[PDB]
Amino acid sequence: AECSVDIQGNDQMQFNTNAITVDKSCKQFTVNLSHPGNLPKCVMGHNWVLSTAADMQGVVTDGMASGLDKDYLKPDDSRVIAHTKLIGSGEKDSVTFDVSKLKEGEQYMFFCTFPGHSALMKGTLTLK
Amino acid sequence: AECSVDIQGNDQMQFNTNAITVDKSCKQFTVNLSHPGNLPKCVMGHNWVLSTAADMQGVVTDGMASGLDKDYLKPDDSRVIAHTKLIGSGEKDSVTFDVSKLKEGEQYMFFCTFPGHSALMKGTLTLK
Amino acid sequence: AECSVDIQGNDQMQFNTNAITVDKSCKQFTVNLSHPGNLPKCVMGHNWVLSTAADMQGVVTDGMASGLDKDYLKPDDSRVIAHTKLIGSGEKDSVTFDVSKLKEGEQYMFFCTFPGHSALMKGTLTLK
Amino acid sequence: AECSVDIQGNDQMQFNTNAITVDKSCKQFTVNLSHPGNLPKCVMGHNWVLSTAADMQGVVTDGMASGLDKDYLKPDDSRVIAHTKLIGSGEKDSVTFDVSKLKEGEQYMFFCTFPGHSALMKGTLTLK
Ligand SMILES: [Cu+2]
Ligand SMILES: [Cu+2]
Ligand SMILES: [Cu+2]
Ligand SMILES: [Cu+2]
Repeated sequence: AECSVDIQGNDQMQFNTNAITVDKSCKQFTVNLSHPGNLPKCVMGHNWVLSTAADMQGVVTDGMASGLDKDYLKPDDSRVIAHTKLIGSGEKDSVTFDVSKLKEGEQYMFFCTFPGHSALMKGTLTLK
Repeated sequence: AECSVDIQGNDQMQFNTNAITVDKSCKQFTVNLSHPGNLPKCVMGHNWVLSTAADMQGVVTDGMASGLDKDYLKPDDSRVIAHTKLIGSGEKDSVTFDVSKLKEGEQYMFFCTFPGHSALMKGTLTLK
Repeated sequence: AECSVDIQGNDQMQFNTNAITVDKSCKQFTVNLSHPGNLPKCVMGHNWVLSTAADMQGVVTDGMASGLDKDYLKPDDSRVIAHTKLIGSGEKDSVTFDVSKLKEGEQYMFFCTFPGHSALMKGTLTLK
Repeated sequence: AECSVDIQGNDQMQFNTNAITVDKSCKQFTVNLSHPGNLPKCVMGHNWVLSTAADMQGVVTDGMASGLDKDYLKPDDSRVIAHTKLIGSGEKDSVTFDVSKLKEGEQYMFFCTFPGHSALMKGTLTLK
């Protein structure tokens, strides 16, 4: 729609898209994450995390150490522009953030920080 | 069978077993690893690494640093009692080691050193 | 010891005992549950739930419906005399209850409410 | 624009142009590489490497041996005038170099050092 996107994470460890475009006219953007799979949060938990291409590796590495309890995210990680919680099969979650936090020109990557998933579950977010 | 076990690592990031039992009457034990998945060594490559429960973390951390070229294994890591190579979809590999290297009473863990997989891909190997 | 018992739930879906005896002289009894397995709460979680033999089936069925979030227990289930929480690999939990709640002569059963586990995970708790 | 060019490498293993013209009036030149594909750095990763036509074969052959960890480029290869990183699907990267390094009259070749890609991924860079 406008200023919002519907994204899914399945048991095949994939997002149903790898490119999100945020319209500059939007004050804020909304990401709706859903898990149409069957596997529970331990095995196939997904979340949606946004940050600069430069910070991904960092977030992913620290998230893994945080553990399942912390939704595989370092508490109050400054590198994380926005994020949903870790959801499992059948669950759902959404997050809205201020388009202002994004700065035209830079590279933005979204991905799941569940151990091993960033390998396949990642994509670019562009501010056009 | 006797003195050998068949183990699999799939695209869902899991081993098809988490407990292996090595009979003391065996002079050597063989582990046959196979990858019935579809994803390439890249994203979902697996391996089977054996070590003491105490050394797991150490091995996992250093392997990650060694990189995909090194099969996510520190070259000549003394803590590794035995290991297969990193295999991808459709591939296969095996490794035989001398049961003597195992000392009854201690704790042994087997796991995959591919970045993130240890979270779920790991089990206990016991000498009975 | 006296007025306390140490019980375990492993990955093989089994308790390390199927009979518990509560001495009448005890004012209260304590159960210490521990999970020596490797599998996470999703797949191989366990809890220790006590009730009359007659209510077990009822508790198990409703517990299943309550879902993982509720520790596979119907909230405020009156048929439940005592219970630990659902624990996964490496975790631990304990519960102490008043021996008074038990009434000599009746039949008591303890079991795990995680889906499918009550088939093997259950035992009798006697007041001698 | 002026003193910069936008180039692409897709999943079909091709550059969106095989000729780049650098204006001598430029002090330095900028190449912006983007990967509009879907395949990961792993299978369809690309990079932009500049060198004399005479050196290409050498760079490609050694870059291949360096491995994926090295971005398929021998470390500190003197034959490489300039280069971007090895990028995957959705990623992006740029490299700026001093036009001075180029010497009018000689032949310059750009290409991707990913195993096999040089067959189709290469072009000429002229200093006019
Ligand atoms: Cu995920
Ligand atoms: Cu693996
Ligand atoms: Cu259980
Ligand atoms: Cu290429």
